[PDB]
Amino acid sequence: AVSKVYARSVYDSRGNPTVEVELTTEKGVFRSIVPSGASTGVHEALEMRDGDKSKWMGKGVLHAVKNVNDVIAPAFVKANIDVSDQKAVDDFLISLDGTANKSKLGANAILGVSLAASRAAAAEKNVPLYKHLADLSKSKTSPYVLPVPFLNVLNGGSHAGGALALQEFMIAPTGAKTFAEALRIGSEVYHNLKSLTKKRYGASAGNVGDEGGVAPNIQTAEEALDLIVDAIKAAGHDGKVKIGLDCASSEFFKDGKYDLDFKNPNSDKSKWLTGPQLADLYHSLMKRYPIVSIEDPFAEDDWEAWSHFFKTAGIQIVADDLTVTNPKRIATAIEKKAADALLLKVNQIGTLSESIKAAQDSFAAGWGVMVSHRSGETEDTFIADLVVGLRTGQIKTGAPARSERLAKLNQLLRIEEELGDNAVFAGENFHHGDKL
Amino acid sequence: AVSKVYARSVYDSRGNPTVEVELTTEKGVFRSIVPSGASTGVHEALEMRDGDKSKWMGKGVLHAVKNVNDVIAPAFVKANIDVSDQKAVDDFLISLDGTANKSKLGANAILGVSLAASRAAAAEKNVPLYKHLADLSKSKTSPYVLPVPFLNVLNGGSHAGGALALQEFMIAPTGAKTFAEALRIGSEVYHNLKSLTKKRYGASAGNVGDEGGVAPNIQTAEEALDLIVDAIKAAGHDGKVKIGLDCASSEFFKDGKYDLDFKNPNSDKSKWLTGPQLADLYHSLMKRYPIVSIEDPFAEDDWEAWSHFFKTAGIQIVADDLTVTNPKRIATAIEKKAADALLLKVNQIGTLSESIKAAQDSFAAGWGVMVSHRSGETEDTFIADLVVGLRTGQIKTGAPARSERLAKLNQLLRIEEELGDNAVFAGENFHHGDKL
Ligand SMILES: [Zn+2]
Ligand SMILES: [Zn+2]
Repeated sequence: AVSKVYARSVYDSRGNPTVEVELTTEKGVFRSIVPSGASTGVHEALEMRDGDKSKWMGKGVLHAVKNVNDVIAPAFVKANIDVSDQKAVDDFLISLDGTANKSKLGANAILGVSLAASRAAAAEKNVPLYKHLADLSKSKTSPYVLPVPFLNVLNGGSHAGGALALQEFMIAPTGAKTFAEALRIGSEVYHNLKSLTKKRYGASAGNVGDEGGVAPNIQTAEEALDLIVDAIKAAGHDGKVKIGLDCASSEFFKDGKYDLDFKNPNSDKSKWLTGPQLADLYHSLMKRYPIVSIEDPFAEDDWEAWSHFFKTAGIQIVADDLTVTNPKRIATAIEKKAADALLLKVNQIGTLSESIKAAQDSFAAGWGVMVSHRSGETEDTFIADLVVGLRTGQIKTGAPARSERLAKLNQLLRIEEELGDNAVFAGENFHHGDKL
Repeated sequence: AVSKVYARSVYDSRGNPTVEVELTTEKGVFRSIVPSGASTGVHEALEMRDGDKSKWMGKGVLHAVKNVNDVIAPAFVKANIDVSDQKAVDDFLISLDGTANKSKLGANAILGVSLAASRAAAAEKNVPLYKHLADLSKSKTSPYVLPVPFLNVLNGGSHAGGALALQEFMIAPTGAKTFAEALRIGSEVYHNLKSLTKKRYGASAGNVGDEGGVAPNIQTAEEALDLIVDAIKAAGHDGKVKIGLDCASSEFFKDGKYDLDFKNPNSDKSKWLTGPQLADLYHSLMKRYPIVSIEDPFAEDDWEAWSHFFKTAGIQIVADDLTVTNPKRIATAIEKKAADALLLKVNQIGTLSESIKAAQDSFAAGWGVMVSHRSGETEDTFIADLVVGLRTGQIKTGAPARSERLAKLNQLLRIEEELGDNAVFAGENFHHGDKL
């Protein structure tokens, strides 16, 4: 049984505080580290920030730490809950909170305990975490599916100077035969990308953003896409590597229109595009480049632009700001046929049970699921076991640079090695990895 | 006893392959991950790289992995060595290699096994790794000393565009009272530094180098030092935070002279400085800024410039490229009075025993020891327990950004919490933390 629950403050990949939870059982101490999330959030679970400008720039998690230590811990020990019954753990946490967006205790305090329990349940059951996570989600286990990693290589929009409004350019080595191969291939494209970048834009152009990709001063989408196609080519992996985009269009949505030069800041309003004109630009890009996935193509409440686009897209369309891992939000997206893949961010909903529940509903509607990292990550490898337990066949966990990213990619290499012949690489079937 | 030894290839913070070793005993599986090192090296232990340009850009470690699996493992199991006898483990590894620079098996293959053993010895002894490492080095344990972190915030030289020839600017919160405080303070200076940088040099200026600091296009040392003094000021930590430099002067040493504008590339040769003129520029800097440590002020074989400088420096002088963690090199440095602190890079010598031996000799000569990270780090936290076991009172493990860096800083926070009153923060006595 659980004899102790403790929380301490530690730091995320950006140097901002985050919550670390330690759970003690008769089998040892189990720990989890929460990724940074939102402290203000409609439709999303809110993490709790101290807000004291005189400490950590107002990003402490001292309260959140107190909620775990002074509130949950005492209650949790007394409840004497079976960690194996994940739903029981989560229903307990939720009831303790009593808010819909975990704003009383904080999503950060709750998640930390929710993930540590699953670690402790695995230990107790004597199986690898991915296997316990597969038990919980009632996923097929013969074979297990290793996912295609969607590696961030280049960033624009709010994460770069230059005129480029699209936010993230990813490469996906769908052509590989094992996870180890896709990771090698992906790292070689990445390294060629850096060489080219430093050569065409300067030494500075070689530094990395929060997730590990470059941020040269780029003017257009073609410009960026051309750079990546050169890097794929230069690495000799043409045909084996596809492109993924994250438009994060909520960022340049203004007055019912889309401003492709939003950094302008004298943006010719005559050039803003309507949903349909935007869909024509994506169609163009899609014809010239090997794009297989497009995330957040339209704004988070622009329902009709999604539906319209969806009808003729023909590639995977990922909902991220549109669904913010919110089931009420997912059901609507499903009903409106706005997309066919969900970006899953466990800390956006706050509990393991609700995160598994959100993927199950997506799967039932024929949607694929892309498990995802946060901007402010940690050394914790939880999402690697989660992607395999869920059998989604696709993960977005950054570039092949910075260990908060590589920790997860390194964990996928171990799992693959351990499964032997009981594992298959999703490949070209990343979309529907669950039905493989 | 040791029943198994396995190695697998995994990735470092830069996306380049590295060796991971797993050691099995009756107490479980113990793992270590080696930082990337040198494959070509005079005076240093050489790690082994596959060199096959068609895979990982010729940086595979497949051979190194084979050396562990096919060569050491079989021999190691049969030798039936006590992991508690660290010297016995290391003498065994070394004898198996039979070269002076571990060029037959590779420093990367050997270190991986050398560090995993110490993990397994701790387990067996039932103590925290730092405590086992203190037992091995015959270090004082009452109290334990937590170190002042020398955080990289800004880089120049070969790591940046601009004319600035000095390579690394560090902040050291010697004024803090606990490790947790120094880390908070340090992160707040860092974050202010980023805000200022992005404001004065542009959004791009905000991206990070391999270690987590910024790399704006800076022209002079005063320029950079002025920026940091503003960030300290803006964070409100004036007086509590000091500056550390890493000149990496081997990089602009040419024709017996120092070229401060080596990126020139029309460097006015009339402006190159002799050792003594260079010492006058450092003296200047030292008078205007709160500099408490200077690493590699003169070139790696410029013996007389070191001695001369040393005589009137009055602050800590760190040997890094001068000693390359080589004891023959350290003895000479000691005898010539070229410096009074050693940068310790375990993978530069290849074994735990030799790394402890190199620190012990430094200490005996009255030198301080700065435990250090590599450019290509991992999620492994070994150097955090090492810095505490050695009682050095100072560590250089990057900026408070990128988890290959924060993993170590996060590990120091846990150790501090666990020691309670049995721990002291080195503070202003970082230099001689060992004699505290
Ligand atoms: Zn997104
Ligand atoms: Zn150095």
